[PDB]
Amino acid sequence: VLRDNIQGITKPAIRRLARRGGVKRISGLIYEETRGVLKVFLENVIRDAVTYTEHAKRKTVTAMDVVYALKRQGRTLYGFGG
Amino acid sequence: AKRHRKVLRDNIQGITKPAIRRLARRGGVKRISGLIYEETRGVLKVFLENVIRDAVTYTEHAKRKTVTAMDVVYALKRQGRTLYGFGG
Amino acid sequence: YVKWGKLRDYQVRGLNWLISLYENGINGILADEMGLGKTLQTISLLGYMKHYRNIPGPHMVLVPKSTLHNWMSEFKRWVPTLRSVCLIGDKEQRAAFVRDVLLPGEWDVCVTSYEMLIKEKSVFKKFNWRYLVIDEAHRIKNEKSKLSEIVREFKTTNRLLLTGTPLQNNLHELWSLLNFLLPDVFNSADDFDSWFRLHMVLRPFLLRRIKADVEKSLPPKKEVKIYVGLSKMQREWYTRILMKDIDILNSAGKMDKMRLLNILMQLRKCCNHPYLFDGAEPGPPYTTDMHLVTNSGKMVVLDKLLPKLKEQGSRVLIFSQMTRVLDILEDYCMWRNYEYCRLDGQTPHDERQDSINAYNEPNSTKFVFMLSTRAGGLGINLATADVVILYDSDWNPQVDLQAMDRAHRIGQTKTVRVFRFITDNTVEERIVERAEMKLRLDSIVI
Amino acid sequence: KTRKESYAIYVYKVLKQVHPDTGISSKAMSIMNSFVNDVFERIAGEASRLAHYNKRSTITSREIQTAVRLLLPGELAKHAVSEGTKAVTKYTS
Amino acid sequence: RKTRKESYAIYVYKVLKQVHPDTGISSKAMSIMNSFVNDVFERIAGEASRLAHYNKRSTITSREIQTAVRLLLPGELAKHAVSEGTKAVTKYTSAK
Amino acid sequence: RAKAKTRSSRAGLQFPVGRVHRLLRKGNYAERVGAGAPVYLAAVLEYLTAEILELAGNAARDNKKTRIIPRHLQLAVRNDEELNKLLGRVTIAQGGVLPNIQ
Amino acid sequence: RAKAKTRSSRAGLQFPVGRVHRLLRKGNYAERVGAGAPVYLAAVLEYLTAEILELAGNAARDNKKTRIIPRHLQLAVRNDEELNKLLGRVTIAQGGVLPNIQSVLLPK
Amino acid sequence: YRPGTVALREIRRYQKSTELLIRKLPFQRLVREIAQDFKTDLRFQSSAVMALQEASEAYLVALFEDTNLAAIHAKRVTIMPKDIQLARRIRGE
Amino acid sequence: HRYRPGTVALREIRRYQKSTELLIRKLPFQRLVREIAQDFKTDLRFQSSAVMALQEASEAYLVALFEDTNLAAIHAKRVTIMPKDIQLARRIRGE
DNA sequence: CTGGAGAATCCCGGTGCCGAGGCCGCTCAATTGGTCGTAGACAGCTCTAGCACCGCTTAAACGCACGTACGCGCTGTCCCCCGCGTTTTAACCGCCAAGGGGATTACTCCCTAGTCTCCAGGCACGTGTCAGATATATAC
DNA sequence: GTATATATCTGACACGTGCCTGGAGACTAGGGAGTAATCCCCTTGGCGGTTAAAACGCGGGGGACAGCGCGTACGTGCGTTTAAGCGGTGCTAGAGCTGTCTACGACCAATTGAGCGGCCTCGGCACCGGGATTCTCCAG
Ligand SMILES: Nc1ncnc2c1ncn2[C@@H]1O[C@H](COP(=O)(O)OP(=O)(O)O)[C@@H](O)[C@H]1O
Ligand SMILES: [Mg+2]
Repeated sequence: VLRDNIQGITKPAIRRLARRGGVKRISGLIYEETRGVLKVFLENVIRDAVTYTEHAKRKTVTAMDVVYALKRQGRTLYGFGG
Repeated sequence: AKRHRKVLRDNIQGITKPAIRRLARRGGVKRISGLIYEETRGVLKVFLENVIRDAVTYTEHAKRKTVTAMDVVYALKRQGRTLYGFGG
Repeated sequence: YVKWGKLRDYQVRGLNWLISLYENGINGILADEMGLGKTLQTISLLGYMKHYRNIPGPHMVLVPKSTLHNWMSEFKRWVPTLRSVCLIGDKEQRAAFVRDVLLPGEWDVCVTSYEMLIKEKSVFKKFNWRYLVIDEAHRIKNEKSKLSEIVREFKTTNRLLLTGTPLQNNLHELWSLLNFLLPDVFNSADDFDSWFRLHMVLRPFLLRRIKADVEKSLPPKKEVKIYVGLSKMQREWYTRILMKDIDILNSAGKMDKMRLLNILMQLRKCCNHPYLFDGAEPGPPYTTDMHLVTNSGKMVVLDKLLPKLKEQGSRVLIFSQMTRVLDILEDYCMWRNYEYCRLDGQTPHDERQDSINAYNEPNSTKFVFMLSTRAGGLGINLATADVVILYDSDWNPQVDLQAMDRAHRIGQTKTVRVFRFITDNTVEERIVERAEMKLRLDSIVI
Repeated sequence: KTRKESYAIYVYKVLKQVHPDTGISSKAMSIMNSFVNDVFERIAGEASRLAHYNKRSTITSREIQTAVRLLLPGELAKHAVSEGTKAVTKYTS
Repeated sequence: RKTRKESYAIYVYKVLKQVHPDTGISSKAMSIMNSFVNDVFERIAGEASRLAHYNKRSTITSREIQTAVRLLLPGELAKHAVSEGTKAVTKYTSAK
Repeated sequence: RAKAKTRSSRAGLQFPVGRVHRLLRKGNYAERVGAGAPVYLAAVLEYLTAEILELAGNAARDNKKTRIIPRHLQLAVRNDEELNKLLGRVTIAQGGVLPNIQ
Repeated sequence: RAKAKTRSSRAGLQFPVGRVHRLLRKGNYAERVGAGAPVYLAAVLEYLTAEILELAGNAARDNKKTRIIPRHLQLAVRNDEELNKLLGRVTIAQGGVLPNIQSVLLPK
Repeated sequence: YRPGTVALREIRRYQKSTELLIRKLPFQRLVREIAQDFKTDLRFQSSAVMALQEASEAYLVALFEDTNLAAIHAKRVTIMPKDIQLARRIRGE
Repeated sequence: HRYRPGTVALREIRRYQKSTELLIRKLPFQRLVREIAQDFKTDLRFQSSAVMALQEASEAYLVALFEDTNLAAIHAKRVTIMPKDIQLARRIRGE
């Protein structure tokens, strides 16, 4: 059973995402706030991706299961066999 | 002159300042700036243009000259503005 | 009992018919030709009851808003003995009249406009009424009109309608008036219709008497028609209306396009004047004093006023069916500097009577009257004048006959002249033809 | 000369089980008919897609169960699935 | 044994060479173009389906596709596209 | 033949199983529809109907009314955290705004 | 039997008319589907394809590289107002953000 | 009464009511002008203009909520044209 | 030598706004995804491209949220992002 | 203000490489032809409701003036990021093994659509009384 | 001590009526679906190796933020004028229905060529290590 890997999303990696988004200066409490925001987004996408796999009676999550889960939530992604 | 006592405003002006203030009061706005009446009219007009253009596309497709309540409800639904009460 | 003047023989004869109906237990409708003095005959009826039968119970008179000051005057002059009270006013004034006058029971007749009734139907419902007399009863020709219903509710011993024009459009309407009066004698529209026989059903409940037989002294009327041709601005506009390419947009935008869902109306607004249509008038300044007369064929022909002002004082009327037309005529008259008067449905009540009187004075400076057929073409009396010009024609022919009779009434001693501006080759020609077809069914029955 | 189907009688039969005393207005009943139509079109759209992704010709109750699980929020989904499975067991008996 | 997988790639290439003769396209940019064509096909076909149900017709036709295109595409893209499709049907019906 | 019983009566439901089956068959969802699909769907629509009317009837009662009106329905949907997520993009006509002043 | 001519050749198109017809028939869009419908739709799909690849090719030549790659496609869609309105809810893989800083953040 | 005392009293009234706040004739005349530019000479159902007015007033009330949270974020109580523009930008419209 | 506070922040914005690489490290994100999956079902296996599809979608979402968050701080007349700016952006979006 | 120093990407020319275009073979969906039957264009009719004038009343909006809540420019304040360097840990790369489970094809036989026939739920219809929407007199 | 609370009508809901057309019976049809079994793609941790990335600490100056004062603008209520709202009346545009007739598409069988995967290779351009300005900063 995996322990808490949400601390594996490092402070340097969150800062590079803020830089691609055009952010010049960042407060210290953004990191704790961003990790929860990411976790809520992943929980919503993975839950549906697994509902699809179960309907198909398969143990492996496929790239299509993820693409269909994102397509429902209004987040079309090109590139993964869509 | 008798021929001209009355004078007509543009139809956007029919949305009066008293009419906008009540809408902002339902939205919980306490104080409001002066330039918002011009800004709000511009915003409503862009909303009405996008809904009406589609409601007329549906009417033309059906070969009818009258816009119906269903033509408006389908146009709002297609834009994510679902409306209950007018059928469908 | 009558005091100011004696009655004409026909008028005495009328009260006899009227009083028989009370004894009979029937109600009915009196229908002499318009302007033959029906009002007085009714005032006498309410006084018969006070003097001879001793019934002073409250009665009701419903009259058009214009005739409210005439109705009152009449009662006072001819039969001062009956007491009367009349309702008109804003919300506040109306309440005070209810509280300080109507409810104290110090009166025997209420006279009020058809409008103030719908506004305050309750206080009216409380009382119990003896006679309900409704002048100008074409306002309740539709069986389902709001007023027609409210009127039916109030309690009543006897009822009389007085209408100059018994027939307006079709038989269903006649059934409607017969029902309010004799609901028992006319249970359904269907029954009245189909069974249809002229005069036989009408004789017991209807009394009609034309001016020619009763008042021989009256000068007979003249019918004339002035066909006209369209001006040039008109010919262009009339065409572009039909083509639906008027374009024309005040706020630049490449002239946009006008909306013309209903076409017959647009063409008629222009056959009157192209100035009515926006943007046709030339230029921002406006104020050109002579362009008006020449830009409309009917106004070119209106130069006839100048001969008539000099040709003795034969005064004229110029009725209309649209307010804007009347606006033009007022600014034009101001340019010629003639003497004029105008009523409209927009005007206040107090002013209406004043302007009927200054004009009716025995030796007044006024020469022309401009009056809308709806607001002022029913019930007022304007006998001083001798010529009638009708700027426009109406779909129902009885709307027209009446406006012509404002002048021709008891007291007229000069021929009443009738003149109608019509355009010879347009849809205006159709409208006039259509009104005529409806009259044929009526035919001024004796 | 033309009939118009609606859910109105079914909405009223359920109303009287939930609240025997109450009634409902015509405006409110028109909103209730619109709710049933909207929800029906959502569930049948996901079912249809599910079948296609998995290459199947039939919509079954197993596809409607999964569509309900994809569409409803968690507390409604667990109850809606319980009500659907109770009905299908009783119907099959 | 190993089953075939259909794609738009050979048509996407043939259209590129008509537009820019000397240029190429990497395998990842091909996966994205194949995704784009399928997204736009599904959008147009879903609107064309509904419009027929609203008007109670059982057939999809070029008229329902023309209305679907005017509802979905932005203003200028819609104009040129409509011309391209009506041109193609005019040429096809001359040669069927 | 035997005397008819509605399929809703067999399932123990108030909503119409037969109409729902026809709607699905004629809506172009799939080329085939199963026999349990209309029963499962009618159960879910009746459950969701009952959830709204229970909250709407409580709102009518607190407001001292016997009759549910469009305002009572808005109050019910917007004060429930799951119904307001199910219905986050719909406008209810003559439905007011929940009262809130910052 | 006469020699076959594929329907795309008859309409003067590069995209496939025959495949589009199958996809529509088997996709549950309607009970029936007309013969002019796949021709109209194939013409629109080829126009929209040429519209993108034209601007992608120009972005590749601006970068001095001979092959279109996934970033070139992003720079094209985002820099055109109508393609950005058509594809406003789409993420493209290996697609960068257009270069951009709010002027408030730049040095004096 | 003091500045803002009546403003809170109106906020409470209007939030309780469920009526339409714009006049019906002045709004119908605007719908018909916008339309003439798309197609000419259309006619309209009486219920179709009411669906447009309900949808319009619902849209503006919801935009005024987002405008007031963007005003309070900048530490003001007065809404201004810039707050409308930030709300419309974050919503992506 | 020393550059001044915020000068290297601008080079970092330009450098990351040119490249299309993934910024979060791959192996750490793969452990995060799998940990989340155990709440829904045990012993799921995973395609390698299914994790890359999740990472591409996740970094695209965070970059776009940081843009809306920055507008809000400039609106409040500041240059530093604060937790209340993420909360305002999500609330106005409808999340 | 601004010369100077010195870290930043920036061209330039060589070096190797597994990506992309070419072709092969041959697979299996498009083609044509013929046929069937029923979607939908046409015309006709009827009659609902939409469009244009007026009239009426009085809520509503107009503009005026009054005065003070609060918009927003400077200043001082002193905390918390930035950037540097350092040390430190865990990412990447490559290599090689076992065996879960995607995938194929094959077989068999339960499922649903089709048809026709049938009769009861649901449609619109026309009343009626009440829930509510204020009128009507109280009441303290 | 006065505003509900007594008090009073009234279109809207709710009842039942009559009526008629989708739901339900009960068989045959022939495909989809399920389940067996096979094969061998791709997944899961093994180790070691060793770069690069994350981590730590802490000098120092940027921006966040509170407070003050200043001043014009938004809200208030007055009287005023305006036209929304409601009835009345005319009329006929064009939604709607039914009816009829015939172009169209789906279907079958049969046919043969575009398009699939497999196996291929010389050339696009990643990478390394040479010098070029030219970003920025600071002590004269
Ligand atoms: N007997 C009479 N003697 C003198 N004048 C009369 C007599 N009867 C009526 N009049 C006048 O003639 C006119 C008749 O018009 P009116 O009373 O309005 O009748 P109607 O209601 O039929 O139009 C009135 O102005 C009245 O003054
Ligand atoms: Mg009179």
